[PDB]
Amino acid sequence: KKYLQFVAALTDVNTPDETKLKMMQEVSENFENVTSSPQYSTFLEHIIPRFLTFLQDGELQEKPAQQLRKLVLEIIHRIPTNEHLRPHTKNVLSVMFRFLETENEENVLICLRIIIELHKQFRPPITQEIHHFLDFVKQIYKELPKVVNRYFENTHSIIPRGSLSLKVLAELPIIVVLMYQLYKLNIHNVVAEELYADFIAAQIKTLSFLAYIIRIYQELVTKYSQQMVKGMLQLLSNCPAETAHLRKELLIAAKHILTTELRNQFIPCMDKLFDESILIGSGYTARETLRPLAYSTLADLVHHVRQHLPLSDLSLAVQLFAKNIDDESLPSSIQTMSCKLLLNLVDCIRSKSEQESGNGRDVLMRMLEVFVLKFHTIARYQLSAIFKKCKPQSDKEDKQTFQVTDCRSLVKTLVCGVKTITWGITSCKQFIPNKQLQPKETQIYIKLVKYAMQALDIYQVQIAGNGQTYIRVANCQTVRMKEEKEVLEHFAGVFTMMNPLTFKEIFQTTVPYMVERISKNYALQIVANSFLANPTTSALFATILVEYLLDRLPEMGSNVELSNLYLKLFKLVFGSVSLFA
Amino acid sequence: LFMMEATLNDPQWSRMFMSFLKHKDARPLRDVLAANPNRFITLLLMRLDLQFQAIKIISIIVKNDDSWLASQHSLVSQLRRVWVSENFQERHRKENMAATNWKEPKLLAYCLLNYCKRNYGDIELLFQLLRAFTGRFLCNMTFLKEYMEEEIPKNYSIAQKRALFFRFVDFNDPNFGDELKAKVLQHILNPAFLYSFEKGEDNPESITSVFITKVLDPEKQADMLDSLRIYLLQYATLLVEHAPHHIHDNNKNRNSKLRRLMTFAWPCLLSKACVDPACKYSGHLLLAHIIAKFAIHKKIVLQVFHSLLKAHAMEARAIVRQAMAILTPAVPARMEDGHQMLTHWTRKIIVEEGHTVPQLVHILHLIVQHFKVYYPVRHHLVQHMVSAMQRLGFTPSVTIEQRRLAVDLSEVVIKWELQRIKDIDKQHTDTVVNFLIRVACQVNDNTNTAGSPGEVLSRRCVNLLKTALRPDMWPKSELKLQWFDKLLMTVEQPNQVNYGNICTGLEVLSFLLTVLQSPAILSSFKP
Repeated sequence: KKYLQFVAALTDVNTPDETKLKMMQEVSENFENVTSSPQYSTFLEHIIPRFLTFLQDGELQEKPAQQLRKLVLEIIHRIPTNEHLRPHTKNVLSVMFRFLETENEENVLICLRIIIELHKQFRPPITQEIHHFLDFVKQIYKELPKVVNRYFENTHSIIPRGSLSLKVLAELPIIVVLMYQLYKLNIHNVVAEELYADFIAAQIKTLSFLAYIIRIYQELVTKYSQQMVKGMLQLLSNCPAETAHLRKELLIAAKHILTTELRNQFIPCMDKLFDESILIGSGYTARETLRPLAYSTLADLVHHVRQHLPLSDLSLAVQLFAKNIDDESLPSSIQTMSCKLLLNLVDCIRSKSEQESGNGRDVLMRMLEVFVLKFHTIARYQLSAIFKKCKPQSDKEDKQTFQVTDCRSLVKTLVCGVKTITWGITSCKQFIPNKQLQPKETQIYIKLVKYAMQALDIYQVQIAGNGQTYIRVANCQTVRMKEEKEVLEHFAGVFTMMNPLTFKEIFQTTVPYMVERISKNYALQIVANSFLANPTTSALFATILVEYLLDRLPEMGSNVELSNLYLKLFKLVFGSVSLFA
Repeated sequence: LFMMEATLNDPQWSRMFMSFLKHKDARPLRDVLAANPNRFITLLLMRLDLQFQAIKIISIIVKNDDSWLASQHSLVSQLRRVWVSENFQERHRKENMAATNWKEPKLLAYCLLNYCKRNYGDIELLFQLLRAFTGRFLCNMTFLKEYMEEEIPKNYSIAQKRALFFRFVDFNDPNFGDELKAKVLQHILNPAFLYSFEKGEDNPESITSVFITKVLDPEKQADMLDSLRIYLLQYATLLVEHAPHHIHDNNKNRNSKLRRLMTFAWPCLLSKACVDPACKYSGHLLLAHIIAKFAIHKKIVLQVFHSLLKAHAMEARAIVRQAMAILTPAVPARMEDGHQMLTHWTRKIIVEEGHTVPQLVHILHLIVQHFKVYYPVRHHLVQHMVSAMQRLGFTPSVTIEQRRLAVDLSEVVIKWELQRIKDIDKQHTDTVVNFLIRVACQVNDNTNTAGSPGEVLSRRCVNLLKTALRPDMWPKSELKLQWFDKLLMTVEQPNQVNYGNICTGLEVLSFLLTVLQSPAILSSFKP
């Protein structure tokens, strides 16, 4: 019935307003109702002449032209098959070329949508008309400068559609030389700059253009246009902050460009690399939820290119990063990535300290300060957060488990970074090997050990087979799955390498807290074992421990816990004496 | 001997004096300083380090005393002065690579908080936000944030909530003298509402004042609101939600159609303006909350529903999901005479999606999936979602969204059939079962051979299949002979012999149980 119903309703101009909408409803019903093979192709063969005669007439308008374009968009939505796709191609590419880059309606948008949905069939012989479309693309891209240069202070959605259409139409077919012409267009790209909303629309047109220029992350091309990409990066900083989705897509396109070696080496020499995590790569005052992606991109960039940055660049980079390392609103994953970046950059700063009279000691100490501050903050808050929900004597809990794991990895990354930093300040600024630390960094290290002996307590929480967290026992004499053994071994290594008579003061001041935490956390006993096993540091630590325990001997008769702790400590002391007689 | 500027500027003697005053037996040393607060005034102004030294000593004194607060008005008159001074902010922000005096802000904020917690100074308490969320943050955030989050909404407004809110509103005048935009004016909305909610579970004049004082686009100047708009919308939402109910709201909201909340939210979220998704969707949520409790207007609820459905394009997930959770049960209850009407409007907006807008379709599918309980009476609308799931599962769902959404949408119809039988299009249900059979044994290959997630969802899909056969929908299920053959015959090709066949074996075992219930399948085991 659909056939004879849609055919009998044939009406050109006798009823322009509502008859076309009724036929649109009828064809929508036809599309929602299944059609058989005998009622499949003839429908389209009849629709095509109808679409032709309806587009022949009626080229901010709200006239029957609108419902005509809507009927066309529905015929597009059909997507029945491909056999009858040839004349529709001609009609579409004929209606595409005219009345573009002007105050035209969305007719061209649905036109590019059907063009995209059309080339999926891989039609060889239609490459000539799409080649003419690419010639029109050449025209409009070269015309863009004049367009923005004619509209001054005294729509705009066609370029993104055309760009994404050309992208999806150049990705599927055989690789041809037309992409090199599109590259030459990227050389002629526009780089200069409610009507302000239209200018921002032009900015996002340029952003979509760049998104198409992402091809720089593909087969190599002759890149002799650094000035154009620099101007585009400037426009990016000039882009609006209210649009979150477009800014996110732009940051993605940027990080994709920065994901190749031949493009990274040209970034640091641009504006002295001052355009880092300062409020350029993120919304100025609108939104900062996409901050993780920008921070990860910047971290990867600075990591790949750290070997070519002077003192000022790395100093201000650390200044900008230490600010976000402490941000509680960011997920702990970003904090771990920033700690990794800092501990990987510490070695580069140390190696570069030979130049420009050094000046690295100050920055290294100032970032060791933020490292110990993060240690203290996590030992103060993360430990409490987990202890306030432990199930003694054993969904949001699934995510709390992942958070606990992120904290368990954060403590390890912090320990490793602190070790690498201790290796740093003791090997730069002339320089004298094993220089005695000054009182400032000595007290900083005292507080560092005092706060890290607590952060290491995160390894006393376990995950059960039902999802609920479980608090570990006080003492079980196990291996702890080997996860934390290396962590506290590196924690001890941090101190095994420093000056002997500074170790002496640090541990003479912190030995009571050490035994206290060991009694409250038996896993820390290996720290003393590592101190006693490392040469050049076992004698001092053993002497301090015995001098502290000889006065606390009567305390072994009161309770059994501290008595056993002191017994194990004396056993370790005797083992060390046997090893370092 | 230590307070001599010549010796007080030296780092060595200054550190020595700090360590001495920090000692436990420094009681008499602290008293001689508490007896002369004017001394610090001469230091709290190249000799700029004396400011930091004085701020450090004051912090030690405050920490060791905890009561020398009411006698230091003349001191805080200069301590707060440097806190709010733009010179301090700039000097400490511009260059902070390796600059000394790094802990000055933390101690300054600490002593300011210690002073303001003994006497309730509104201007000082609100100016404290200069480093609570905005400004500079190096260990300075949490110490004050946790206080304002837990201690403030515990005993602060136990007696004068209304007067305190009026003072915080009158703060606009002194605030505009030094801070004109969200950077402070937006943060002041948090300290008040933690208590407003803690005690929201009493202040009528404040409800009337907030509406008229903060007229739509306050001061008739929309250009200055960037983030304050979102927090004001959240204020209005949680206000119409908990603290003032109809009893207190209807008194002044009778003029909703006027400059009141309704016009404060509707024109911005309706028009294409306010491209910022946050403010637009927060206004949508405010309208949803208003509709949920009162304001039964001339069918504008359907307009809001449509604007929400068509607008959740890319990243509106959280806010639109909350707005639907708050509004989805409101429209049908208050549209009894238009149940069929709203359902047909939903169908319309669904069929007008011929572009298929993959992300929009996924968002709509998730929306209709969350509310399983509100579409049992519209079985007519199952064909569209079933046909959409069929094509969703066929796409290369390397991403997490498509096929997981498809399998949970299949679980949706499973539960629908469960509640229908134990209080449907037969061919489409058979196709749904065949799809659950196919997708269940197809996701096993999406993940690598081993050492990766993706198997728990396959197991839960197998459980869904096991459970879907207990209802009386099993008799017409079709055997996927060709799919099973192709997948398990892969073993003939030693490449790609992953456990996918093992899940296919478990599914063949489930169908073996089915034939154990109905031996008719014996004739269908030929393949």
